[PDB]
Amino acid sequence: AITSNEIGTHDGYDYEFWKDSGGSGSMTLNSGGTFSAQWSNVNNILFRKGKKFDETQTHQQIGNMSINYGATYNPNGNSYLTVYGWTVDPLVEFYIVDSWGTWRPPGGTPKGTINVDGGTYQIYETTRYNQPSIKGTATFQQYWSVRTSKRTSGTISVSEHFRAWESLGMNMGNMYEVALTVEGYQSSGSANVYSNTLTIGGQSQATRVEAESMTKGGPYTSNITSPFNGVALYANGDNVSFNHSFTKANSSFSLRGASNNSNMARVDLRIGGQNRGTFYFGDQYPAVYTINNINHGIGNQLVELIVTADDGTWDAYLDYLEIR
Amino acid sequence: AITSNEIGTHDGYDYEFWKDSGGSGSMTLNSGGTFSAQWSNVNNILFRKGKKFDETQTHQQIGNMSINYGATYNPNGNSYLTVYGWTVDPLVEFYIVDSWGTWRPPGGTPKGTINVDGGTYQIYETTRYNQPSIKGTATFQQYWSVRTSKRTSGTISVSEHFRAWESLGMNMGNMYEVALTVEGYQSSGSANVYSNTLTIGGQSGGEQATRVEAESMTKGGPYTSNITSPFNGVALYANGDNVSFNHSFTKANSSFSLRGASNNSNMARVDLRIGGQNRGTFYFGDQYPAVYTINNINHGIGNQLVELIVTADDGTWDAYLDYLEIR
Ligand SMILES: [Ca+2]
Ligand SMILES: [Ca+2]
Ligand SMILES: [Ca+2]
Ligand SMILES: [Ca+2]
Repeated sequence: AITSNEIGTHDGYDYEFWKDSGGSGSMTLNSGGTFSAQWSNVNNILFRKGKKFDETQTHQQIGNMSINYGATYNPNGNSYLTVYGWTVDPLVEFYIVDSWGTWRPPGGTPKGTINVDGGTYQIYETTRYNQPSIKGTATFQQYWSVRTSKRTSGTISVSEHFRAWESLGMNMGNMYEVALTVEGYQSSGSANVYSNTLTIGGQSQATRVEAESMTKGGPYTSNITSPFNGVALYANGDNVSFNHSFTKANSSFSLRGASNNSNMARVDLRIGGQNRGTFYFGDQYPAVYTINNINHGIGNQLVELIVTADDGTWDAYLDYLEIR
Repeated sequence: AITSNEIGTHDGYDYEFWKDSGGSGSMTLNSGGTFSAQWSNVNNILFRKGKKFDETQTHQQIGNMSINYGATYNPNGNSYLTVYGWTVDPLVEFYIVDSWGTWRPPGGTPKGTINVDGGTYQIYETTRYNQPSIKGTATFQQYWSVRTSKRTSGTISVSEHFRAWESLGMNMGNMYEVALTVEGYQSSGSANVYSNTLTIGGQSGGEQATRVEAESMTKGGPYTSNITSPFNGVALYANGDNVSFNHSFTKANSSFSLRGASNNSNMARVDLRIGGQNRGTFYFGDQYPAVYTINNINHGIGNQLVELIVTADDGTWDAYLDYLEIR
């Protein structure tokens, strides 16, 4: 078990144990986003699993965020069960609190409400003066959404809170972290986060682009009508390409194609000149090969479908490419 | 559900659905390494969640590998519940089979055995001729460990199988993939992989923590100096103040546990550098000795410069360092 301040990556999730002096804590990391925690007589303790970012992109540039979770939550004293994180430039510590122990945070006057995820959240902005932060001892704003009533499972549509805060004038910087978190303050407690799944890029409109409508390049690329209307790529350098306006940062690419024969045909996906994966057509029979989870960023960028491993034993036939 | 060939990364795990023509299949991706799968009347189908690699490193270079899993496994015909993957240069498709449907793979004559994970496995080397691979239609070797009887949960110490294979002259190339897999052949079936955790860099055979005292390190910058309170160690006072030492990394991944403190109630930050690159920041929130750990740092095997350096000083705190421990 973890009993001192630590950061790392555990089954794909960025985890952190943080406390100040006084009392004790214990964190056990389990699979996926899951973990349990226990604390006594602390000053301040945070246990969390989520994702850290490199401080270079807004939540809009990263994509949609949503957390689905469930927890057994047994605080004895002041405590939060919350999504938590930070932004920089400006430096902001933020919370989407679904449950709490003896006190409902954060005090003061609400700036707004949001009804989302079957619940209602009051929205607040506070100030922390000379307190611990990712940038050392500092003075920074806190942004909050706090459920009107307690729950300990469900889905938190993080990006919706973020938009609500920004629409009330609570400006967000480049992202540093989002994570499901158990906080304790001058308390004791235990929690078992038995479910916690953070999804980036989830659905908030497919585009289909016929191969024959794209630009041809290389020595032989040519149109075909069998086994479908499309194009054939016969030799290394044969490719079809088009510019596309990516309005979100992540996509799946689904290419309908086939080999001309029983040998396996390979077609590389390039975005802005960079190899992002290979589509495999094992057969002469039209099939839809999907390369999912490509993080390419928002922008107008060149999509290429290109053959590079031809040796004269197969050709690739392409019907269409769909981007979702 | 996925019902056509697809590759992706789902909840941290590299997943793949692959089938050739005929019949049908369906895969549902759940959290962590988990997934369920169904198939009917296929020729060949594979469902898997694991890790893909960039083909530049051997399993030694990547680290120890181990998978903990459990599955509900209801094949109807030929089928494997197995660890699966590939190397390149040479091209090798490999399997560590724990259960199967009507036929226990892979035929032929064992080259050896290995007792591990409470089980016994026979080891085999076969050849596939003009078959589908990660490099197109090709001819290549397959390496196998096959359990002498069926099991659908537990731990598979992948790296021990790999060493067993190599000790028998079955040489492995750079890694492309390791993954828990459900394969069907000329069959139907279903399976629910309700647990599947792939661990890279876990402990293998009483490897020891190394502790290096800050005061024995090489000092750099304008003021670095030794201290005896609140412990024996060094103080770093201004930007560029650092302590450094070559360390001989014999595996590719480490945790770094620095025992330190601020001189006061302000937060002290000390940057970790390995081989001239920034690998993280240790935080000491107050004046009391604490152990801050940065875990899961992949530096690669080799003799590399470790530096502990102050870069964010503004005259409001100093960093006190007792020792650094690498594990
Ligand atoms: Ca060709
Ligand atoms: Ca077409
Ligand atoms: Ca200083
Ligand atoms: Ca010391």
